[PDB]
Amino acid sequence: GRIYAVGGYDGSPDGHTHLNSVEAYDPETDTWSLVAPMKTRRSGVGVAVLDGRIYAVGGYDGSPDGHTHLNSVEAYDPETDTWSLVAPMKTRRSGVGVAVLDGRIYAVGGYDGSPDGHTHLNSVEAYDPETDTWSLVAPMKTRRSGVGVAVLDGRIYAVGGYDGSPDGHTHLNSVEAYDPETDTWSLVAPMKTRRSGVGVAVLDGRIYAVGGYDGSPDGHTHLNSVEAYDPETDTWSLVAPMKTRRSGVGVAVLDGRIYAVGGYDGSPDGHTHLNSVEAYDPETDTWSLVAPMKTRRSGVGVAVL
Repeated sequence: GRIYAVGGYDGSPDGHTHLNSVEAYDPETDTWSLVAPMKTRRSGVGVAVLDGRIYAVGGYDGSPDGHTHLNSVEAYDPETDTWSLVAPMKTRRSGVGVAVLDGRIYAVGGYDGSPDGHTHLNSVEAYDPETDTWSLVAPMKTRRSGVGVAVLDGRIYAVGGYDGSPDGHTHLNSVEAYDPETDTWSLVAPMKTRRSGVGVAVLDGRIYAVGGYDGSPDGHTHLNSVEAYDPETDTWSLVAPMKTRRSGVGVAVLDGRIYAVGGYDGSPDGHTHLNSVEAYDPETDTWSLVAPMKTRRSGVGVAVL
């Protein structure tokens, strides 16, 4: 019943660090509270909940010492308020999308290190907690980091993202769905807007794509816009926009609302790394700010436990 905000990058003047800290939001009281920190600093981290534990998967740490792209994974036990390392992924993945499907954690895309910079990934792996092992599954058609991942009706949707490889668009409006029965990805209808660093969540049978960055020629815009996908019609439609523009935003569903947590606002004026949090109600089609986090977090992972 709480939203956990995990890691991120606090680029604000007073923080200037990739984060190991964690905080939890209680909707009854409208408070954010301390949680035990992770062992590892991680921004661009994927987070999901499985069998009563939160998993923090991969991420990035720009500090010059040690690996900057992470394959490590840790699990939070709320009963002891402790984190423990579990098996690492086969691939280091920054800006990775993570979701839970049928008792497995899926890690989708991201970027790894290359001799010339970073390599954007189409590969996907899945974690079984019982054996503590990662296995490879089919890759996506498109390489995507900063990709939003959500599960609807037994399929994983990979929404938007950033493809830094040669050829093709860089900021993605495309969407592809993974069918576990056949271990294949298939394209579905693209979004109206290209969105790298997009947050997604599923509420009442629709996928919501929240915020992001449209770096395409007519854009160069940090987005407050939001769109929703209806799988019955295979169509995307705009809904009400957020109060604040946010890329690298964490999105979670709690108590019938979508929460947009943190992120990065590159528009003029106002803070750049965000501690603010807002909640969307589909019935009234409105967004409202709630209490802010104690720490500003771009590239934050969020999950509900």
